[PDB]
Amino acid sequence: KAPSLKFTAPFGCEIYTNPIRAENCAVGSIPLAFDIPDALFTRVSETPT
Amino acid sequence: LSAAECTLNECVYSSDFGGIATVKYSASKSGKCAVHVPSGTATLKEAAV
Repeated sequence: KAPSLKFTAPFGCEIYTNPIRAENCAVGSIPLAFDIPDALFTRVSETPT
Repeated sequence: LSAAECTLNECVYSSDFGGIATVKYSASKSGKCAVHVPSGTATLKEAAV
């Protein structure tokens, strides 16, 4: 029994059991898309300047 | 008036009255009178302030 994947995983993952899953593997990057409606854009003079 | 200065707070060339100009003046008498733009550059909302 060469040690578990809990202790040997690259990027510092955190292997768990009941769903087989890894946690918090610091690798890659998430892109994001924001479809923002036009109602949220407050005008200039309703904010300090 | 005497020594009046005009700055543009909001400026958006929208179809409605979408621009705010705050005229910083210094008046000899305190009384209402009429503002106007001679050109077709801007169309003012109110006739007097």
